[PDB]
Amino acid sequence: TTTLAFRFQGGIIVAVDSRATAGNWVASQTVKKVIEINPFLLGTMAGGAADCQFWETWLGSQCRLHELREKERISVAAASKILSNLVYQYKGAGLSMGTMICGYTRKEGPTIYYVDSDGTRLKGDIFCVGSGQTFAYGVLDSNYKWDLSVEDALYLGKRSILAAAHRDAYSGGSVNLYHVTEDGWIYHGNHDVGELFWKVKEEEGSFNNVIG
Amino acid sequence: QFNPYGDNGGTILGIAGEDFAVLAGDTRNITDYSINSRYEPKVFDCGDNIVMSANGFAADGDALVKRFKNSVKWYHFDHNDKKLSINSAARNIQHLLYGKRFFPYYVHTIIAGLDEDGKGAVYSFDPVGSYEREQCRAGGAAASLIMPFLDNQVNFKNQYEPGTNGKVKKPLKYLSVEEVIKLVRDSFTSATERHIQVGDGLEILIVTKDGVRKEFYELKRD
Amino acid sequence: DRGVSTFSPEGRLFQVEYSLEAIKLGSTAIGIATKEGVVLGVEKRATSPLLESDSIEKIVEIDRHIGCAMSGLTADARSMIEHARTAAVTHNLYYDEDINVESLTQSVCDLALRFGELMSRPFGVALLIAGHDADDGYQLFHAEPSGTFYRYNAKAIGSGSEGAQAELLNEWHSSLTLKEAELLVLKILKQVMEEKLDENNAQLSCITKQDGFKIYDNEKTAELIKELKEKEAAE
Amino acid sequence: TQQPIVTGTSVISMKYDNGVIIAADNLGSYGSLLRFNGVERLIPVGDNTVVGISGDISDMQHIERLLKDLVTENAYDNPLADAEEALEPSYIFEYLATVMYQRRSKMNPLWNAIIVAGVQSNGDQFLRYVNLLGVTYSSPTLATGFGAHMANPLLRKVVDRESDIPKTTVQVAEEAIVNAMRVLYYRDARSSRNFSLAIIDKNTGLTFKKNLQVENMKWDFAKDIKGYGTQKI
Amino acid sequence: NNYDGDTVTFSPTGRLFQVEYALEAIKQGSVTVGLRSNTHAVLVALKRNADELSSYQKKIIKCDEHMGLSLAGLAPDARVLSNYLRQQCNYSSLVFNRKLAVERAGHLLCDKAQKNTQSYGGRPYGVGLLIIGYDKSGAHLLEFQPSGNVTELYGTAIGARSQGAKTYLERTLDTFIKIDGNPDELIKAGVEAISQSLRDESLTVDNLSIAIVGKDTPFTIYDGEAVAKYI
Amino acid sequence: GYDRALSIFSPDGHIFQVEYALEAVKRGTCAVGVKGKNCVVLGCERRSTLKLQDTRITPSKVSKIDSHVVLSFSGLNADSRILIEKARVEAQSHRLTLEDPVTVEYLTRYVAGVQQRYTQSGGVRPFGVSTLIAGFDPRDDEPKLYQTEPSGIYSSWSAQTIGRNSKTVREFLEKNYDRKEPPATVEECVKLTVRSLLEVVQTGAKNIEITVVKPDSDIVALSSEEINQYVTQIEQEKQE
Amino acid sequence: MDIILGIRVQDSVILASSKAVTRGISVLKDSDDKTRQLSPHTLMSFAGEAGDTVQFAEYIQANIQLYSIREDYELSPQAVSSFVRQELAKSIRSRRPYQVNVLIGGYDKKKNKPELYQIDYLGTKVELPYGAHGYSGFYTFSLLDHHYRPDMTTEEGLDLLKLCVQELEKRMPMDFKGVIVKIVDKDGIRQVDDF
Amino acid sequence: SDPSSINGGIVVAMTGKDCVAIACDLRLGSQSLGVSNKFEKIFHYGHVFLGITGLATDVTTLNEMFRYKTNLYKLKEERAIEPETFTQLVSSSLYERRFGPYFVGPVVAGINSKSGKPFIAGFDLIGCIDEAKDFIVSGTASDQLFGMCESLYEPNLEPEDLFETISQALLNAADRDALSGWGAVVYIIKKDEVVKRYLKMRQD
Amino acid sequence: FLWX
Amino acid sequence: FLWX
Amino acid sequence: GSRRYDSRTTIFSPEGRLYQVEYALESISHAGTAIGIMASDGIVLAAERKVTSTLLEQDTSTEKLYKLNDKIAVAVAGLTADAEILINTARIHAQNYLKTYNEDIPVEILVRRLSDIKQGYTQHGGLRPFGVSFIYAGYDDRYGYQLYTSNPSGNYTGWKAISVGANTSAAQTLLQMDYKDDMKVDDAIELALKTLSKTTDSSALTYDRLEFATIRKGANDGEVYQKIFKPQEIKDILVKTGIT
Ligand SMILES: [Mg+2]
Ligand SMILES: [Mg+2]
Ligand SMILES: [Mg+2]
Repeated sequence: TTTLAFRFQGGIIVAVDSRATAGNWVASQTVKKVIEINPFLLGTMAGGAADCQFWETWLGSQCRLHELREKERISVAAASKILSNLVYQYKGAGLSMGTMICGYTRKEGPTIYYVDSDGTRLKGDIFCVGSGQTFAYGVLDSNYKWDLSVEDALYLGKRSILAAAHRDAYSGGSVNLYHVTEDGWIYHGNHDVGELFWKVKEEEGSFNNVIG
Repeated sequence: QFNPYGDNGGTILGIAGEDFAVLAGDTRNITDYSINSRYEPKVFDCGDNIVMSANGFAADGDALVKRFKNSVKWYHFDHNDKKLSINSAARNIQHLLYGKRFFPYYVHTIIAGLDEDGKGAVYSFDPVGSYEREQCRAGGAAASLIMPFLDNQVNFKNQYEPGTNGKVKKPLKYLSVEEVIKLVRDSFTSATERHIQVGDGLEILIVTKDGVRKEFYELKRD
Repeated sequence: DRGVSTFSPEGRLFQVEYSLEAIKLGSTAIGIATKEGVVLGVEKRATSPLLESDSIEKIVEIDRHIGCAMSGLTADARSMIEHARTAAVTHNLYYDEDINVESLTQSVCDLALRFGELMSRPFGVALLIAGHDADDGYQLFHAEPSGTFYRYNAKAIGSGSEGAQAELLNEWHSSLTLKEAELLVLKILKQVMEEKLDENNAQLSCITKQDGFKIYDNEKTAELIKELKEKEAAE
Repeated sequence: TQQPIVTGTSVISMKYDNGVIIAADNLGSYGSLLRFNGVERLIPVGDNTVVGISGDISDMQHIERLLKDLVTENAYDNPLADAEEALEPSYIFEYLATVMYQRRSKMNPLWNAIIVAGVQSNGDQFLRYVNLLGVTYSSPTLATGFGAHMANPLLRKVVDRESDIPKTTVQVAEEAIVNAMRVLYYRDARSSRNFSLAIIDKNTGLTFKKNLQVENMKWDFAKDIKGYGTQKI
Repeated sequence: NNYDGDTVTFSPTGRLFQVEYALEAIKQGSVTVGLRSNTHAVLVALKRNADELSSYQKKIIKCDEHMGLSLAGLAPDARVLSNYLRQQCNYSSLVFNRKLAVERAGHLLCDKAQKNTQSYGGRPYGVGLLIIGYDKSGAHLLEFQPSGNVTELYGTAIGARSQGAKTYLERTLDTFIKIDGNPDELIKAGVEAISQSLRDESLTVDNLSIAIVGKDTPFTIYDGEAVAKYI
Repeated sequence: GYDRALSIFSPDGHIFQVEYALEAVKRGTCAVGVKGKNCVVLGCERRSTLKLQDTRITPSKVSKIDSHVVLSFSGLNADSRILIEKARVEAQSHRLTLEDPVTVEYLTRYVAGVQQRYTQSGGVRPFGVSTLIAGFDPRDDEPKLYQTEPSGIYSSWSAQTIGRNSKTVREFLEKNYDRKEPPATVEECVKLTVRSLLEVVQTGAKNIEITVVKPDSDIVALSSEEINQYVTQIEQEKQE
Repeated sequence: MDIILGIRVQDSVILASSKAVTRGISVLKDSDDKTRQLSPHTLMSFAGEAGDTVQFAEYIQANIQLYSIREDYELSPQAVSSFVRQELAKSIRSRRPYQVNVLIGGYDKKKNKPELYQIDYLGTKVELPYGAHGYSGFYTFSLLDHHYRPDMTTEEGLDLLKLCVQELEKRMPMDFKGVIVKIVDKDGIRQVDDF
Repeated sequence: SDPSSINGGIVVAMTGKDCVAIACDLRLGSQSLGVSNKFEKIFHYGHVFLGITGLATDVTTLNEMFRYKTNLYKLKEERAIEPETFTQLVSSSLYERRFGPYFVGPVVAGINSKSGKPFIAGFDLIGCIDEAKDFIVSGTASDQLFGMCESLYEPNLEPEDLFETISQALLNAADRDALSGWGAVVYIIKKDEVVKRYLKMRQD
Repeated sequence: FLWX
Repeated sequence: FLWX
Repeated sequence: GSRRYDSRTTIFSPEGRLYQVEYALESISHAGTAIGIMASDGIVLAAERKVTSTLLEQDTSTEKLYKLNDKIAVAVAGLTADAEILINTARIHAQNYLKTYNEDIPVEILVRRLSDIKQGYTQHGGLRPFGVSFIYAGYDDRYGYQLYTSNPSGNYTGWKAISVGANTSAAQTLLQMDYKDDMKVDDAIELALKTLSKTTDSSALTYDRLEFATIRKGANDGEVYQKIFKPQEIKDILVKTGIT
């Protein structure tokens, strides 16, 4: 898998692939690796499909109980720490999760938290998680600036997944785009790599390694 | 040392139409190179227009189907005979499967039926409860043989409109119950030829708003 | 003394019958169910004028589709609400759907009798559980510490309940609009309340399929109180 | 986690038009040592069911006690214990099937393969298999151990599918079973000549046959086998 | 008097007053009637409302496809005992692939109620139950009392003014027992029976609750417009 | 374990053990809370039948739960220590999981929850304690004053008093406190608090404790001389 | 996690901690602060197993903060180190031990003395003039043996620390993305922003 | 990963005429890396001295544990614990953890205040008592110490002579072990005075 | 076991 | 440990 | 059941008092008087033994004054057996703190924990409270010399001079009369004995009926010494002040 989330002037951009594998067998190319916990909170999935899907759905329940009890939307910090404290209780049992908790609140602003199953919890501006993270980093880091427009940021996020989708054997299918603002998350569509690659190759003039 | 798991072979296949869904499975049960039964059904009517199959290790398969059937019964008791929606069933099965995350059910689970809009639905699960709604899913021993054929014939993958220079894709469309059963029968005859654990018989359970109908077809017995 | 789970010669549980006396001493709470929604209204009853009345929370959200009003020893309700909220969210996690208002009420009522020699005494609080589901539409339930619950078209609980219930008997019909129900709760509250009714000592809420459960602002309730008084003078 | 010590070999069985036949040799092996020669591995439950057990004999003797206890418990506060509320083969099987799977799931299995042969109250033939893994299957013919490899092929020539059951008589079916037991004596190194056979018929009821022997054996052709290739004397 | 403090104390005449007070809660409860033929068993229950704004307390609970009861007294206790029956019926199915005998159902309720009458701290169940079912020995009707006494009957009634219906069924015994392969006629006999226990009030559409189980009939409950046929 | 239901209902619908716990609060030394425009002040009575005390080491009546929240009480001193300890632990536990200090409302709701649990738990009597919990929410300048009582009910107060002769000082605050215009400054808020205690106390010597809480964890306790200046000023204005 | 250094000088303790957080063949972050303030005059740096490090650090921080509120009093650096050691000493014979190594730099206000404590995951405590954890020690200890003097100023201590970081950047295989430096003295804890 | 030889170190105890001596090195390392040259392995609870070699976390833990136990002993008995009694307490405490032991080689030394008899004892890791007239050795250079003590030692040495014998025994043993040395401490213990000397030894 |  |  | 025989030790009176705490205090009021006096350079603990017999072994006896650690002592008033339970708990709590922090326990922390144990017996468990009052005399490097008292209620307070047990009303009036803040230990010793001498129910105060202890910094340079007085030392101090 390949998931990236980065912070910029216009908020947060979240891009994921859609490929699920069982070894060298491609199980599915139509998997939702982004979970919509609430209108201002997004969760990304990498590693074990069952582990990520089960516990990030459970995280959504805990965030709902927080706003019922406290009459206030949970902070990205608190939400990320509920998940990180949960997986830490299971440390050594063999959970497999690479996770990014992305969202906006008034007190925090736009925030991204990396949370993995060996209990690591990191705040940061850029994260790439999954088998194809290094391929995504390569394109993202070399083109990243804070002053990117919402249009350019969305494209770079999309192009960084495509880059990994191409080179990483265990990444591909389609790109799912999200943009997180002060007003909440906005879905920017599903993009099949089948059509997106040739469209990008032609328009951008990149991917000269491939027989055109 | 005692190995609690075994492989009972066989293969299953779920396809979703517009106003129907099919869940098919071969009736062969095996261990190693021996045939246990030529007719041992593993596609079950669970009530509320949900059909379910848990292919792989038959013991874990039967245990799961038994537990879900029981889950449906108690849903009726606890919620004033309310009909369990296919999406609600799917989430319930995730919790059943993931409950044994550290001693898993060694099965690939597929359920079929109608969603709350009356449209055909298929849900497929890994052994520890990761699940996803699809138009199309093959499961079990011959999944690797059947699935790429379904990609080509159901979802029309890699097929382009003739003379469009491979620019316009073949358009997606719902298949008739007649056209779907043709693909199921051809999927299973093909699987039977090239996989030793598949054959004997094919049992299809078709789900419409009218209820659950069955169809049976012979397969090669070698 | 005597056992907590003892039967009286008449065949009632002493501790359950004594908790019902506690609920009669509690502040008034009124619920009215219509085809446009369910209205919940309560008497706040501040013990002193220094007490900030907006901190009196006697109407409570369980889920987006289920609200709750309370009367009696309101401290006892905190764990009942906590259970209801967990039940509602837990059901959504297991079944990917909203939980039936009746199933939620039944879950709360299972706590009621889990007392003896489990907790030491029954709850000293009655709940009006109002909600909506796709199956049975708009519903109002009265949950007692006996573990029994009835569905009601309208129901009053607390000190002014027997007087208010007799009033609700005459006024309620199956064609009440939400706006008519709002005024009816305000009207009957003003009748049975000791102090004069205003937006600071009385609170309105409602649950509608579209907007879910909403506690009304003091500004919104004040306009309905002013609308109510004008309509009563108008004939 | 066990290892079987004293073991019983193949249990073989098939359906016929009116009922079921089941058979199993009377040997308790101790590895390669043929230790015990008086072991009954067919255990009748009431007058309508026989449970054939292969694998560990200590675990078999435990299952004997469970079935014996099940009959006692069923009779408690049951005026119809010998009529409408008598134990069915389907009840006895499902109980064992539950136990076998619970034990495997606790990583402490009953090291057995079990075939429950019987006739239901409505006259239907019951034949179903369960083993140490809790795996269950039904078939016109069922066999455990070497029986699955050598008996089934011979029994399936008689009853190949469901439609062949009404066409198969108890004479034909019993003959096929007795032939299969002989083949198993030729080719199974942990089998004995002595065996028990049980017929559960919907008309004549339970017929239990003890101290049967494999006979009409072909050995004469052995005299003409000299060396392994080139030897003539 | 001095011997009604708890269930663990006998009176000088050998009575358990706490059990007798629990029995009293049933008499205060709303009337419910049970009766059976050879093919079908029927429950008829008069439901009670708090007032005209309230719903009518549901008296009939399903336990399995082939079994269910009606209640009179503490409804929460009926929920506990019905839930226990559902589990015992369900255990019989999963483990033995066997529908639980209506007689065993009774024996299990009897033994559960008894344990609450011999131990300090606990209290007797404050509800009576009428269990109907169709098993391998045909139709059955049971009367459960929270003393632990379970009784198999052709017909009976429990609750307030139950003596009226019980006298009627005692007269009608020979007639209604032979209503075989006719659901509607057996229900009519049950509805006519419960009518003998009415005072001032009559059977309305949201007042009457009927349940039936039989040879080719799963346990099914009829409420609202479905029972309008029988008024 | 000891199981007895000590807190139970009486025929008239009262829980006497909860009502007798309130009588213990009524016996306790007076405690008053007054919240101004940009501060809360906690005043506390100290009975003067105890001379030869060591005021350095004697437990102070006002306790810090966190750096931004304080808790005063009236009733059984030994009982108060158990509530304060639990609250202080819950304050650190909240910082550890939510990465944010407790709100005054949340800390109050917790303490009130603990008091409630002891009114329907077997083998335990209710807390013979009512609390005033005051402070400022993180990154907030709105003053917060809450009251809890043995029953477990809690609520927000513009100003409130608890303990012995609390009805007299509540009478005073009810006519002297304006909702429309709370004490604008720290001096005004402290003076109104001291005035309210001087209706009940006896002498304004070592009988009055005053603690001032301000936004962003700014809590300080006034000394004898500082408080004595307010007592001297109020008495001179009174003679009119 | 990897590099954590500590130098006790005349009037202060200086803790340097690497900023790199590496997992696999990816440096995920280059600005990580591997330290928690336990009390106003006590700082603890930590390095070891992923998850365990922060979980242990924050758990200690919560307990010291609780003590500070309860007694309205700051625990001595000696007292805090003894508490932390006992927690690790318990941990090592647990089902799953904390694999966390720590330095505790503190200023004792009663003694008017800086104190540096080096505690490994076994619960092995030592007071040192200078300490290090992991491979860092194999370079820094011999360097500090030579250049360190006990009467140095904070500015001299920082120059001595620069000499350690330069040697590590030259000879260490892995890129640890520089260090965050913090000074503990009579006035409390402050961070050097330009290093 | 051998707990007894990670940190390294040695203790030796000897008996003289109306006196006992106990001595230890000062090294604490992590295998090859020397970490501390101040880590003392000899503690005392009243007039009873305890040396502990082995895993340093257990050396610290046991010191804290025996301080705890001797403190409660003194409050209840209203007298200081004697060497013979303390020896039994150490043995009990170690064997309490029989199937999860402290990786230590403790050595008790002291003079009985009542009888005036010099007493020394050694223990294994599971708590077995090794009582000796002459000397006890413990640590990573125990072989070396056994060789030095067995040759150098003679009975009824005067405190000043006993000091030279135990000091030369420790120093020469420590110089033939990689994980021992880095400084040494010698306690000379008479009936009612105790002298503590730091030795000058090679620092490699 | 599905991977991501 | 020790042995005899 | 057993409900019939339950005293209900942990309930409120209608007035809001704890019956069993009040009655335990009534019990302690008949116990031998114990006095604590805190001076600027030490603390005195004095205690009157309960009506002594002439054949009681006086030298190897401990009724009133117990040692908790090297820096803290207590004077007891009430059931000796009850006190010894709480003392053994206190002694352990002190060693637990030393083991954890490698520092001697501050006096107030030890007093709070012992007082918290007593509080427990008044709120839950359905057991009788400990019929014991303590006078804690101790020193730590934070507050220096400290006197406390705890009682069955689990309430504790700090004092300059205090009495517990019999005739506290009379004793507290005499202490309040003759105490002052700049007092020395030797003066406090004299006050303690003069107070017991007047408030005693006996004919005349003698050495055999007294337990006496001082916590001075009278050791050599910045360290605290506990002195539990021997019979002969009490006899000498009683003659020196001129009571016998
Ligand atoms: Mg084939
Ligand atoms: Mg170390
Ligand atoms: Mg060297």
